[PDB]
Amino acid sequence: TGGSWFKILLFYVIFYGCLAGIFIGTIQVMLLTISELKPTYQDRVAPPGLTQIPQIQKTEISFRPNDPKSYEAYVLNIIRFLEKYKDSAQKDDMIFEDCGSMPSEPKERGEFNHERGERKVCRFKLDWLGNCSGLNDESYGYKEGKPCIIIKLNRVLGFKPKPPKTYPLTMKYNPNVLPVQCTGKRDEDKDKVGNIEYFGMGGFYGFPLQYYPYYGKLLQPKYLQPLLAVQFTNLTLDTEIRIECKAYGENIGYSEKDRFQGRFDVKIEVKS
Amino acid sequence: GMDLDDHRLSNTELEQKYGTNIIQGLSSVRATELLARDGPNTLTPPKQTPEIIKFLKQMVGGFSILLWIGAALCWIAFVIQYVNNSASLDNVYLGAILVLVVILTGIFAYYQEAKSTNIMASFSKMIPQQALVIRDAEKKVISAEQLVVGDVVEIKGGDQIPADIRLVFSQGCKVDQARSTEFTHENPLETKNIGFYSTTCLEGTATGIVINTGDRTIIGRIASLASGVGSEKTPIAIEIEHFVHIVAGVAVSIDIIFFITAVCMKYYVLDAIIFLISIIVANVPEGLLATVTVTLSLTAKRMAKKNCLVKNLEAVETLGSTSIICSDKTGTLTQNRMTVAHLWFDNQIFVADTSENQTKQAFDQSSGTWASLSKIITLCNRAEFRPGQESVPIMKRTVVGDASETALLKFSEVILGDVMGIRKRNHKVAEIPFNSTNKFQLSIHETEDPNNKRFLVVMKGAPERILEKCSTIMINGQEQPLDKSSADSFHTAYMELGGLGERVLGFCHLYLPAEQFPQSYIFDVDSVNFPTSNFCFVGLLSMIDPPRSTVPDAVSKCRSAGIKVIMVTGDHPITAKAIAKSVGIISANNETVEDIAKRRNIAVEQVNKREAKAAVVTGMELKDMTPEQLDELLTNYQEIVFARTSPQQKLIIVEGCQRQDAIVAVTGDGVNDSPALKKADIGIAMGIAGSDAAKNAADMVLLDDNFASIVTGVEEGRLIFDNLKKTIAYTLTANIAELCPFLIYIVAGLPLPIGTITILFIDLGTDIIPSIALAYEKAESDIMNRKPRHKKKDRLVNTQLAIYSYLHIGLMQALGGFLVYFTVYAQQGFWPTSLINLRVAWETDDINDLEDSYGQEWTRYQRKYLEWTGSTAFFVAIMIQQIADLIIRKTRRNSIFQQGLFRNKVIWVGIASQVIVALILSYGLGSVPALSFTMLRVQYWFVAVPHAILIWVYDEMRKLFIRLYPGSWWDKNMYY
Ligand SMILES: CCCCCCCC/C=C/CCCCCCCC(=O)OC[C@H](COP(=O)(O)OCC[N+](C)(C)C)OC(=O)CCCCCCC/C=C/CCCCCCCC
Ligand SMILES: Nc1ncnc2c1ncn2[C@@H]1O[C@H](COP(=O)(O)OP(=O)(O)CP(=O)(O)O)[C@@H](O)[C@H]1O
Ligand SMILES: CC(C)CCC[C@@H](C)[C@H]1CC[C@H]2[C@@H]3CC=C4C[C@@H](O)CC[C@]4(C)[C@H]3CC[C@]12C
Ligand SMILES: *[C@@H]1O[C@H](CO)[C@@H](O)[C@H](O)[C@H]1NC(C)=O
Ligand code: NA
Ligand code: NA
Repeated sequence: TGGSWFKILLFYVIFYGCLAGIFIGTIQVMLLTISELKPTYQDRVAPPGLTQIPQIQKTEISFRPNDPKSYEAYVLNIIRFLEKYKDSAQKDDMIFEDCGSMPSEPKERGEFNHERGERKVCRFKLDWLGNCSGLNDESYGYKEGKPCIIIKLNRVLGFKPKPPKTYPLTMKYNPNVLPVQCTGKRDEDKDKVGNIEYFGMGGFYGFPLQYYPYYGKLLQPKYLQPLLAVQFTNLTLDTEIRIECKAYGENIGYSEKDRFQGRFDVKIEVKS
Repeated sequence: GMDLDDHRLSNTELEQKYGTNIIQGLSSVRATELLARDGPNTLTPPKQTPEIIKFLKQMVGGFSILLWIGAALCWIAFVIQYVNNSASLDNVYLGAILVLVVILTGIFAYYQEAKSTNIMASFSKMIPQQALVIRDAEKKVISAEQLVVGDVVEIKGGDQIPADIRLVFSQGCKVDQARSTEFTHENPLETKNIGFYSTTCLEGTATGIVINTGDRTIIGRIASLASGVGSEKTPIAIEIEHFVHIVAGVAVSIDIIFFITAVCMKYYVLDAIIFLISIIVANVPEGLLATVTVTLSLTAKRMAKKNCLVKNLEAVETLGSTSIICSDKTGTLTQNRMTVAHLWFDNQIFVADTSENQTKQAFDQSSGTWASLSKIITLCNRAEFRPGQESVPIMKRTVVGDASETALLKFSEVILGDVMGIRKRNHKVAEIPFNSTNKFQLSIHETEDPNNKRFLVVMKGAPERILEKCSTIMINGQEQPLDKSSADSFHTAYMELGGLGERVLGFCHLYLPAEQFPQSYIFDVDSVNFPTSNFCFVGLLSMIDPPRSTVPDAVSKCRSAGIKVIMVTGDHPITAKAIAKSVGIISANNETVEDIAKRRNIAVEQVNKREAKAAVVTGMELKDMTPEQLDELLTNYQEIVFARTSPQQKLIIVEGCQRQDAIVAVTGDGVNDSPALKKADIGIAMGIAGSDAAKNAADMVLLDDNFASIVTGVEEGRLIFDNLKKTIAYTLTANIAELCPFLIYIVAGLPLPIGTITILFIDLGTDIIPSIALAYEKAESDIMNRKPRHKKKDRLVNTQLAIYSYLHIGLMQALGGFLVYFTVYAQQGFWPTSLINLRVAWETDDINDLEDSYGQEWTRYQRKYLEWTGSTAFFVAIMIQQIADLIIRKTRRNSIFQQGLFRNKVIWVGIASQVIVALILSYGLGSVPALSFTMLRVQYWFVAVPHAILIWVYDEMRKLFIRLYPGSWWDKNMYY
């Protein structure tokens, strides 16, 4: 009626305001067991993935050197990520710490608590990425038939990689370098991949261990990953070539269902 | 064919109407032609559907159209997804299983109405039937298939009538109804000269001519004309149709609202199309026909165990809605084992021992009054003891006669000596068997006394009609005319002997003078011959008819449950009232208009009729009213006792009662009651003491020949509707907790809380076995305190049930699942507020470094695995929130502390099935990630338990105020 609707619209106000108060009163109780510094579990991200920077869409790098617009997105997307590694964005010394030019042991910056507050990151220099830093060549190699991808290991909080104790690198330094090796996925791709040139820190083809462990976006904002740049200086023209890059270690794991866990696959095609 | 039967005509023109002969029948050349014209005459059931249309109708029907629409939508979604060059094949499995669901429901439907039919086929009564007889003038064995018009058939007692014939020659044949050669009644059912196919023939030889064959027969009619008869929808079918309409309306409204929201808010067609199939697979109760056909079979078995042999299905569905019961007195309401306790002669009341007397009568046996009365009682009795068992006491000896006759035999044998010799001395020539119409048992005896009277006539019957035909009374061995001092004495004695609730019988005798009646005489039943008036009434026999022990409890439960009880006995309106007050039909503090006039000490007409609530109306009283007066009598007065009523007037009583929007349940045991046993909504045939005609015309058969079975049939007929409202509520509860996740996924952009295959696994696993487990529930405490259900006003699924299933418990099963979902996501890195508007980046196969709340970077397959774990957690949360949603659905007014958690042990099977399926789906089907399931940590099972110990508390405190505060806006509003 006109007067008993106020008694049915008032029960459903209190009941639905009590359900909301119980749902919110339990989400804030669950969140009391969730730390703001480290994740409760590392089960899905524990074995880090390994990815390339150009953020290529369908695992296919296809472009034509004589067309400035086929590789325009490829070249313009590397710049966005390498802007934060610019030597002019690392001048601040209150945040950045200058480690050596040679790999060393993992740098422990303390414990996962509020002591020391903000922690000091270790700066990475572009010019270690010779021919791929962009300090000399504005296009990172795509102007010619020399694509250059930049490999990065996915950030895992508190994770310290352990390099192995494939072929030996002949410049081993395994105590402080995590090896990365890019090779053709098939025999008909190994025969056609040609020459692969890596550009890492200190002439070592891998991720130095002195940038680990990561401390997680609150203790370490402005954190710069170690990068490995791979250039294919001579590959078959007008062909789709499959290339698989792997990081070797005893922390690093590989999965038959996750195609990007410790590995990645990129199909490089250069058209003429 | 035709609605009229040719029976008024005499034999000469009955021969002309169909071309027959009374004696010789017809020759072969004509009989064969007539048989070819008419055809065979037999009763067979073979008509049935071609069953292809039946498989087609069971293939799509009710919920199946919606599910087929959903399957088509799923196929369209798959082809649209394949247009985008991506094929995860998750839609193929969903569509295949969805079609398999309809295939299995069709298989289960073929299982249905087969095991129920097998249960139905067991509820049926036979009669000794044979089709062999020797007939047609010359004594030849002729099969019943050759019986046709123009052929005369001579029948003998002990079998059924070979064909629907009109009797032309007969000698006192009897059927269950006198058979004669003369037209008696216009109606062919009672014309007394027509034989009925498949009807028993007691005794005697009768000859008749076939008048109908096959479709022309009254019983057959359109039996061989195919067509659809009996396909009327059962009440549960109507409720299921209403439920289907409600479900379709809700689903259509939700889909239309979401589509009108998505068309303007830029949601691409795939999301809308997959939401419609989610809605279709969610809001469709699949395992409902199984738990519907289980409940009816279970209730049929329960009533068959409670002596309630319900035959039809419309009877078991409609029994629980009974409102009016028109029961009998002898039989249903009384033990039908009378004991003689009081005697009346010389205007005095003499008591006697009911049982275990073991001694002679207290009064003197040499009295002149007692000698003649005892001699007549011994002579007039027809009861005989059980042969071959003359070692057991008198009580244990059985008689195939009337129970009253057993009573007089028990009295006479324990008081007097041998009665066989006296009966042999008083040779009997003819005797009229006792019948309800005449209400007397006339006998003819030849006098062996030295005075050659040679004619002795002795009969017994109702004392009122006995003295109404008598003009004298006998005292101290001297005859005197019936003066007022004798009529008033008889009236007072009858009132005193009926006040305690006992029936009485009169006795008379007379010797015909020798001068008027010679030694040799011929006795005819039809001819009056010997006078039957002004006989020598002697005394009265008083015999106690105690009601059965359980009857008063049944009559009180009928009063509590709002079921009106009416008596249709044919006894005096004094004894009927005095026994109704004893059994509770006429309750205490109730007064008929005559008794309130007596209390006011004024005449009846000077008393307002509204001041009386009871009514004891004689048969002629309602014989003199138009139907409007009968309707107003049945409306204004609560307790009505139709005493002194004709057995046929049950027709009038039932047809008047049915015009009050009420369901009547009359109980009759005779072929006279069969027309009234057919008009009633639930006709009831008396079980042990009953005729096969009644058991064939009744919708329900007793097996304890007792009242309190008609009420324990109602008490479990109500259980069907009580346990269906508990089965259609638990199913509907988990229906908005399966489509809310997708609504929030579309709106807020959270990663998919639950998949599409998961909300189908919920319906398949944790919605079927617990649904069946609620059909085994026992009765509540208020089942016999509720008014009878109205067929039109009340529905199985009302608005409040659906609102409480969707808006109350369905919204608490979503808030508990979302807590576990947020717990699973937050403990791996993604905080609750980091998940908003994340679905676009979450489902991009190219972003393999998505950054969580701690800065870590996740590949695509790991996000996929976390989403699978989050959906498994939602599924587990609504498997545990539906364990406290099956405990609280075992009741609608009581608590578990009263009903008992362990009294129904199929609830535990349903709970174990839920737990086992949930453990198989996450640890057996999650070890290899498939169908969106992954292994679940031990914490993620008990997170939703606090929200399950909330649904139970809320319902317990909802029912507590229903119990404490009836009709206080809480019983009015919050009661499903
Ligand atoms: C019909 C449907 C029935 C079922 C519906 C179930 C709910 C589904 C809704 C999903 C939408 C998203 C819900 C988000 C829940 C947030 C919970 C909360 O409270 O987070 C407070 C946040 C901060 O948390 P954090 O991420 O920093 O904690 C991280 C851990 N630590 C504390 C260590 C840092 O504060 C802030 O960000 C403030 C800024 C953002 C504010 C957003 C407010 C959203 C609240 C929604 C509640 C709606 C309730 C609906 C109830 C319906 C009943 C019928
Ligand atoms: N063999 C017999 N000979 C004469 N009278 C008999 C008889 N058997 C019964 N009666 C009479 O029938 C009366 C008993 O009534 P009864 O119990 O038959 O009523 P009823 O049950 O048939 C009415 P309804 O069928 O409508 O319930 C007695 O008063 C008695 O006089
Ligand atoms: C989801 C929230 C916002 C709902 C708000 C509206 C609610 C309170 C309204 C909308 C529809 C309403 C119902 C509509 C019809 C019926 C049936 C009637 O016999 C009793 C009232 C009852 C049971 C109403 C109860 C109140 C009701 C459920
Ligand atoms: C690449 O590096 C080599 C030295 O390692 C140098 O000789 C060559 O000029 C470089 N090419 C480009 C395109 O910079
Ligand atoms: Na459901
Ligand atoms: Na359900």
